[PDB]
Amino acid sequence: QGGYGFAMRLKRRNWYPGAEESEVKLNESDWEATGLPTKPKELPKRQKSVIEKVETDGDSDIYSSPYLTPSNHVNQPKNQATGHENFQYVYSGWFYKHAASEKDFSNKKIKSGDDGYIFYHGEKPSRQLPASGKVIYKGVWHFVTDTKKGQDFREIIQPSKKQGDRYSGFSGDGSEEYSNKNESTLKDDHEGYGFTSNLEVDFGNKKLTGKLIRNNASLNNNTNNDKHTTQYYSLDAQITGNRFNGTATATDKKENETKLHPFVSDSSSLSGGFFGPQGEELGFRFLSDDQKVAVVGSAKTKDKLSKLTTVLDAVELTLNDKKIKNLDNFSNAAQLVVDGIMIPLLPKDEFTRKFEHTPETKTYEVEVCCSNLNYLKYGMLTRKNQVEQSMFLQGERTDEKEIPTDQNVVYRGSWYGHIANGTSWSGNASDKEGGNRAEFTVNFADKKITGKLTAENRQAQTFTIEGMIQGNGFEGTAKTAESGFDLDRTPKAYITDAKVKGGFYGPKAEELGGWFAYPGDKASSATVVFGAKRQQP
Amino acid sequence: DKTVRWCAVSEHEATKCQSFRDHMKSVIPSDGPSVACVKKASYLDCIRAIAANEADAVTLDAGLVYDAYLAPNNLKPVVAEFYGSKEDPQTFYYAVAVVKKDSGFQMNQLRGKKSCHTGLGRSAGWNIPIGLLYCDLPEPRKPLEKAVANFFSGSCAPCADGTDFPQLCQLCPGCGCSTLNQYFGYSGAFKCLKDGAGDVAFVKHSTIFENLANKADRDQYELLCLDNTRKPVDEYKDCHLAQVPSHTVVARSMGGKEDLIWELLNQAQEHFGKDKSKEFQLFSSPHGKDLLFKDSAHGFLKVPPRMDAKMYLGYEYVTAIRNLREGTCPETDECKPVKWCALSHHERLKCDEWSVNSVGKIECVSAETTEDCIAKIMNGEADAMSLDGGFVYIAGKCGLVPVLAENYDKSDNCEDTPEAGYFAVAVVKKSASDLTWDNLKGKKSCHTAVGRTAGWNIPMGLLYNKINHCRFDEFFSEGCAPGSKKDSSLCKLCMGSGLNLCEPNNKEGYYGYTGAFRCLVEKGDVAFVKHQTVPQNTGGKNPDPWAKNLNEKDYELLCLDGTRKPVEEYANCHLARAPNHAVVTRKDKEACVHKILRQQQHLFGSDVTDCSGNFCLFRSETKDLLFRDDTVCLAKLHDRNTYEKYLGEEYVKAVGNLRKCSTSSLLEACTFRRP
Ligand SMILES: [Fe+3]
Repeated sequence: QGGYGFAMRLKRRNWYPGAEESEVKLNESDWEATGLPTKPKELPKRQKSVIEKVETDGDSDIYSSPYLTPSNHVNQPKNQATGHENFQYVYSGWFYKHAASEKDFSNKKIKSGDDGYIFYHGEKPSRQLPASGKVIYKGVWHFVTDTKKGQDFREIIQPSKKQGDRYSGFSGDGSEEYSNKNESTLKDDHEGYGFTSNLEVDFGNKKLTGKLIRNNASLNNNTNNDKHTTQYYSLDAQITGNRFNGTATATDKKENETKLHPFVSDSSSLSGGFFGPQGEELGFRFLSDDQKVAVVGSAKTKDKLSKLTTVLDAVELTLNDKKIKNLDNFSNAAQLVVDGIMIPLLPKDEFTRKFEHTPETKTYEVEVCCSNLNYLKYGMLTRKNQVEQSMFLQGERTDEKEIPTDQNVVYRGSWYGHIANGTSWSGNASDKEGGNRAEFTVNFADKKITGKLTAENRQAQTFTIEGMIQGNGFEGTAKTAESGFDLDRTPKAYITDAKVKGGFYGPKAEELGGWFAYPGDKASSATVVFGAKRQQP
Repeated sequence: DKTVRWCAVSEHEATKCQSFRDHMKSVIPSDGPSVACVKKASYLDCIRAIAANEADAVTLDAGLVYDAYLAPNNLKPVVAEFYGSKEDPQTFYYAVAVVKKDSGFQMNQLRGKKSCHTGLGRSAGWNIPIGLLYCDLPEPRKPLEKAVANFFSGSCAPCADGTDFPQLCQLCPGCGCSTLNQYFGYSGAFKCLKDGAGDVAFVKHSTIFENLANKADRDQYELLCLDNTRKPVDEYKDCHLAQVPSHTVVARSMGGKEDLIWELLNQAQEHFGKDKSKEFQLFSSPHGKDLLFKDSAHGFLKVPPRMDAKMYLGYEYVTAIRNLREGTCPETDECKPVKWCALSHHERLKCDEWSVNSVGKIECVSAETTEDCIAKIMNGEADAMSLDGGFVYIAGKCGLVPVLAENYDKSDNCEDTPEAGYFAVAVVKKSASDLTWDNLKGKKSCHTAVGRTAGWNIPMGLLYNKINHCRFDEFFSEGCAPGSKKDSSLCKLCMGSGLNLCEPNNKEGYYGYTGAFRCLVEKGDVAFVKHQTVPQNTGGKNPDPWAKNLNEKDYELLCLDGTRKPVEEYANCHLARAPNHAVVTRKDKEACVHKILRQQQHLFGSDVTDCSGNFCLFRSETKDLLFRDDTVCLAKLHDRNTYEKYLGEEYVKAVGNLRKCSTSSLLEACTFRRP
């Protein structure tokens, strides 16, 4: 339910005389995934490609937010929050062109007016966050409204094009006259230029609040107004992992007053995530509950010139070259993100599960354990269209605060592994009987973890793990005992001192998982991912 | 190294060009423009060479100018050869159709008549008249000579193939191609009309003036006009088949070096032009006739930047030649869709709604500026639009005519009731006092847009008479005058965003009457607008946040006599009277436009009560889209169908008094074709 980004397309109402659509509202169905940007400052490919193909009468240009990389079109419009202007990971904004009317008279349809999208997208969703503290994020926001016959928002967009009636009102409209976007200087209480966002993220309490405002213009008549900013919303959200969820509250309501602007309803759909190495940037959307308004935004910590905590683990281990890659993940252990697409790890509609996912180039073949693990998933991932081999593990780490102190805690589980010297043994996660078996004892007080992985004929077929715990995760080594695995008188395989890394997952460390590849050093080789659940005493 | 590469079509030309090069070198300083001669096989080759940036200029006849303009050559007219005199230069000649007095037939009555042509493949003689008649010819229209032979009852078509198409030689048997044929050439054709051989002669305007022995006796003849009336022979500027440029030098449209070329040619005519030098004659050579320029050239004129090949050749010429090249005829017979020209997207959106509601009797074309739109109407690209009187003035000089007028006065007699026009007023804040018409200097100004009646022409012309000099951006400290040069001080107060700033369309919020008033409110000292603007925008009449709370009693009008009066007093305080805005078109579309608009306004006009559920042609939000928002109706002009007759002698003098200050490109181009 997380993602790299989302966009919402402007609506064009059908005015065909006598066939006229009274209104077109917005839905949650209308969000489109942007997919991972190659360059965040550029427009999202899929949607740009849509607007490119849109017909125009003589203005063929795609107009966009001023800080976006244009294609194509001192002075000139600014949208930024002062002191947080410089975005690396995340961008929000809009792009449109002035489209020709679309006429099908066989169906009695004409849609007129601009065509485009509001969107946000980011790269490198954060796997780490500040472990506490309150932090200011400032940024920008943008909106797109529904269309209703007779509707206008006079306080935001001057309705010479019938904005809000024939096509969506949106923050990009050329007719939107009351922001300070075009001025050369800021008043002291201005937060910046145009529509700017302000958030306070409390990483200690896992909570965020904020306000979305417009910065108003000041010249001559109207300088009587004393208020250089106007606040349309406040925000509240619960942070979990790198994602947050919450509500938006419409700030300006005198009601019973009918309104000269779109922001009226509150929202229960506020959603977003942190991007960058520390989660120093974020982007978000919400859709008002009356479906009259949709918003996207981005915000970032103060531009340049607390200890961190690890929120998740996501790893791919390539079977051939014996390499470990980090996978992006949205702090959903059930969403596998590879090659910029999201594989559902759970069914739509048993212990270990195999399926094929063909996105809409490649086809992915996925075996995933386990049915009893909610915060962690691990298994085999294979790529085809001829075939590439991998195993994966991902889990949502337990809060560093929620970690158990119990001195004896037993975890039981399974593993996938592939191991060779001269010949290959491979075996898969099973919930009995002579199948792959994983055993762990954890002394949390002592910060020590030991375990053994036993294979089919056991053991015999075995692995020994000792590690130290820090915070929400552990490191250690794995050894084959002596001498060799048996790789099945028989050939064996020799691994001493494989580096093991892992974490604790879900509330109160209900689950644990980990992995190692080998060699990483200067013989034999192995790759293993394992995961286990916390037993009762 | 600034070098004009001239294109030669023959070795004789090449050697003349080299003589040209060498003689220029003796006159132009080393550092300046020089000639390079490049030789090609033919004019086509030259045109391609220029487009390929292998060369720079060449001089073409009219037909080739059109060819040069087409993709992928995209070449444009830059310099013009002129003839016959310096004080009254002939850049153009007029192809006319001359007939006898009271012979009672018009241009659309030609089928069946007897025709006299100067000769086949000649411009005025053949290509123009046959091209304009092309659709009237019976099918098959290929081959052309056969079709023509079936259209006229008989002809003299010198050079025509008489063997295959006898009736083409009927009036000059054999169709002789030399002056041995008494009917060949210009005089030949005219003598064919005079002899009573044919009913009509296709010649140029100078032909009868030259070939009449008695020279009175011109009253025995008339000219056929494209609107299917006849005018006297002297009226040819107003009655003609096409206006064609004689010899035109062309260059690339982009990166064409038009400056260098004009510097070179201008210096060349100074030293080597008519009678200027014994050493070298630009306009003759020993080697042959008409090398690089016509031997009859008296000099060169610069073609204005705004011009492009279509605009320079003119509507009628392009129509005739396109008919001939393309050959597409419409399959019918009553009024075709009127193509309305909209200003940017704001007007385009409303125009689309209009078209859907008129069920196709109206169609839509956009341009980003009024001048752009007017030019499209000249083209054929567009048919009509409504214009501020300052622009009905420009459109007039561009050959467009007024058809219906916007009436702002409320009555039940509206369409039939001519109006004297509205008032141009100078509007200031009551709070700011002691600022008077007497000195506005150094103050900050707001105009509807440059070249418009109230916002520009009236007030600036008056100011011009006071100050006797053209730079008004120096006179005012700052202002907003949309359509001004973007780096001007008159662009500084403009609210337009980024490159929209000071643009003369609705992308700039200070554009137009309301735009200007909002400028006075929010920035300026004085706004130039129509007398109705302040009452339209105060007392809550305007709902938008900026004008929502505005009160009428807070403003005053500047009187010419140096006093001030409340805005209601506008009758006794005003700068001048402004002619109502009017719809304009091409003469050929004028009947259709008059009839279609009368029907359209009976449907969507101010008789429409509820403007939400239904389309109101005369309303928009403060923006005057396609028409002034106060238009009550569109009214009959009657005899007032020319811009001069429509605007009145007084306004046309005032705008003319401002000619020296004009930044208009389109006006420059138009007055060049027709002073
Ligand atoms: Fe006007």
